[PDB]
Amino acid sequence: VTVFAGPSRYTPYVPRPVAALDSPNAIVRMAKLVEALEEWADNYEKRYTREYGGGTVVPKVAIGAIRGGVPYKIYAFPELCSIYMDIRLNPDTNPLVVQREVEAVVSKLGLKAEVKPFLFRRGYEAQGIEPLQNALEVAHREVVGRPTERPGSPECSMWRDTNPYNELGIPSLTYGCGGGAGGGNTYFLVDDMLKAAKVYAMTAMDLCNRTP
Amino acid sequence: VTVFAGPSRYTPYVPRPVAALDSPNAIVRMAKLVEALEEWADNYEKRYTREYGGGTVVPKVAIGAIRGGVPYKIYAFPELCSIYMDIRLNPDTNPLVVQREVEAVVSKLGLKAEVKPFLFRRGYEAQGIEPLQNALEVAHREVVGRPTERPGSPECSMWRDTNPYNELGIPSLTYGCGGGAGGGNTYFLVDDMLKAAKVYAMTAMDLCNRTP
Amino acid sequence: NDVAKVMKTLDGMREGLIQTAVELGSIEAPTGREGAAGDYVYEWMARNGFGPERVGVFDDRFNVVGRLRGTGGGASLSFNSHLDTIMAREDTARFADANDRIYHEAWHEEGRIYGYSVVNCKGPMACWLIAAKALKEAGAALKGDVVLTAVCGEIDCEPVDEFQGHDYLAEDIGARYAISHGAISDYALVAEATNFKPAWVEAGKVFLKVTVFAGPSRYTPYVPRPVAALDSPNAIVRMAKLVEALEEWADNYEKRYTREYGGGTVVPKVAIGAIRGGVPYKIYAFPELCSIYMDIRLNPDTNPLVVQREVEAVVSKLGLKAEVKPFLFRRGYEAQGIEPLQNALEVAHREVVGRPTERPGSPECSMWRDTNPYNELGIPSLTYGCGGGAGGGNTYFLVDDMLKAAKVYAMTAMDLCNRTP
Ligand SMILES: N[C@@]1(O)CC=C([N+](=O)[O-])C=C1C(=O)O
Ligand SMILES: N[C@@]1(O)CC=C([N+](=O)[O-])C=C1C(=O)O
Ligand SMILES: [Zn+2]
Repeated sequence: VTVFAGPSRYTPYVPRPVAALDSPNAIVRMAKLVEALEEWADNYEKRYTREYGGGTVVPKVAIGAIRGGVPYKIYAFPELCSIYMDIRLNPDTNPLVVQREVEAVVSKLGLKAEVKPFLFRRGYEAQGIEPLQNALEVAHREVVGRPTERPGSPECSMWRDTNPYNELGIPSLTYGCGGGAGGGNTYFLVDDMLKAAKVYAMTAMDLCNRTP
Repeated sequence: VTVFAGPSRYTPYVPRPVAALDSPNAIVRMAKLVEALEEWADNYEKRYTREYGGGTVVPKVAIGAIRGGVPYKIYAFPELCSIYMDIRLNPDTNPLVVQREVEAVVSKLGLKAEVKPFLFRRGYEAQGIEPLQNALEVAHREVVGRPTERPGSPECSMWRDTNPYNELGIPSLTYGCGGGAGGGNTYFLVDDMLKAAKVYAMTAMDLCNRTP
Repeated sequence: NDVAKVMKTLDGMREGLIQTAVELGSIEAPTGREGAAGDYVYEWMARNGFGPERVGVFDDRFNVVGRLRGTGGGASLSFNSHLDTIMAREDTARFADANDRIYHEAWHEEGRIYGYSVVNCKGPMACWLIAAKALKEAGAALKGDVVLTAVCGEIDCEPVDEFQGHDYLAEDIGARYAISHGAISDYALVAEATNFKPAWVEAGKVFLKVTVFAGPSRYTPYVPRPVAALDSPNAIVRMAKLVEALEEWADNYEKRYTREYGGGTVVPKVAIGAIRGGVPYKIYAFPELCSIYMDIRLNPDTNPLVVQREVEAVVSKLGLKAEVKPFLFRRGYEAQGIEPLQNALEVAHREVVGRPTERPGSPECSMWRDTNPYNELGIPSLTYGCGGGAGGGNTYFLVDDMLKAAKVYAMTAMDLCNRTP
């Protein structure tokens, strides 16, 4: 998201006072836009929260980076300033809908900005997961000693390489020991690692002996 | 000026809603600080305006760059964000006074930040300029045909290489034909230029025949 | 109170003081190759948690600036010493006794630390590094910051003629560069070996290249003889007479421009530091020009041009034709508003050393110190430290003196940094 402003001036010529949204300094305008997008992000995850058999997706938003101007030439403020947004998508949301929503936030502030996608990947709920799900559930109940619970929302609201497998028709789920790094956890119990290894081994001995 | 926040989280784990000043995203906090600093900048140029024989200095402030996170890894928001401020000084203001004012702005918002100076140069009013000022004025009155006009504040409130001459005890003033590219001018009348070249030559024919 | 705790801490740091000074002092760091010395100081500041930054024009010749952050609302104080040392292992053009151990090594023996590189200036540097360490580790309460500034290129080397750039630069890339790029504070103490005598005036300088012209050159079998020296077609012979005239001028120059300030008495001196005429590998025809290079100190109130004109008048009186070309000019300053630092220092000193500070001799007020860049930039600055002067020149520090200096530095900071700016 790149906000435009200007014209740039050598600092000794900068016009003041000027209201934030009118500032010739794109950085100053972008500061107000950041606040609007934080508000949009607060509600976005609520609006696109969606329950699936495979987990409950809570798609979140964050502003991951910002840059405007360059630190080794700061005597004239910049006419443009960019932020870079990470917007998670539930599997049923078209990226263009989201782009439009962000463009709408921009126009409501009355700002001129380019809203440009530079990454889009789809999320998937596995189809036909039952044989693996079952092989896993049996091994898990046996090794860990209790039925599985549904995963926390963050853990099925992220990127994992189940997406590429499911995309390519290979039903895939994610499972392992320990809290999520993104959470984030710092260590594994060797005991848990052993359980996981046993669950994996048992799952294979079951599933790999069923007929394709 | 580097604002601290955190802890960083993978986007699917970001806590919301959180009040801007309390956001774990340093970029969001910085957006708030930019507002306050703009307000401070508006008053700073008022409070430190100062009249000198050689011009009236209106020292201005601008935010010339911002950066937080990096564009190519945006999946976890940054725990720090930095802006780079250009703060002009009248010749009689100690940079530490200014640093401490900026630090006060930060503190009043309840924010944790490092305010780090990375450049300091003094400005000067020429001392003992009279012989040059007069030799110039005489040549100018002849060539341009009227008394010199006092210069606009921006032209007295910027950086010029008169500063190092004056610093080193060589009385120095700035003078030439044209509108200030600061500013925003983009052309020179050849006639004006020829007038300037005449003023310069006359200024020298006078001054360089003064005995030291 | 806090003072007593810090004094105790410093008492227990003698071994760190010795080791730091000897390790630093052992690093070859002639002006031009101070990089390794800077690296050591950077890593020392980093280990001790002073958050150092390399602040430099070149990546292998830089200043190191660290910080002990105060709690807020107090005056900040810089401590400063330089990383470069005098003797390059190659300097046999200057000194007959090149590469004697004292010029290139540093070692502890019998409560002494020997080495010219210790006297100038790793010893005083170690003193305030230790002082800063003690302040931090004792948890001394300081409202203001202590700025820790180790600078490259303090020594009076300068580019000239074909000797340009990276290898020959010094003061332009040193202290003034460090301060201009962030190492600012309310006050600054420059740690140099002054035998516990404080100075807050120093000289400026103008370097002149004086080139006498003569000619026409002749192949030796054709040289005209006899000819009066001043009329000699050989510029070297004419220069010989000029050198004597300039020595006479120099003799009186220092008297005429002697000047007593509050911060000390400046006696500005003159020396002829180099000469060259012709080239040694082609001597069959004498040269039509010959150049000397003059070091002329300036009291703070002398314009370089006045001096240039005076030297031009010496030339003219001899009836010679010469070019008198300045290739260096720096101003000297008397500190202004030095009192809070002067007083905190005086109090610390009287306590630690036991008697009032004695007034510095003229030479230590009539040279280049990095107090000039500080004062130039509005940071009132004086010079103070243990040991007989390097230009004296002393060859070792008493470890006891070094410790006193460290204590004086620590107390000075605990006083000044708790005053309101
Ligand atoms: N003093 C400067 O050269 C520096 C910077 C700009 N500028 O922002 O384009 C203009 C100047 C000017 O007035 O010439
Ligand atoms: N999907 C990841 O591997 C990538 C990114 C992070 N992270 O930013 O902490 C966590 C993941 C995880 O633990 O599943
Ligand atoms: Zn020294």
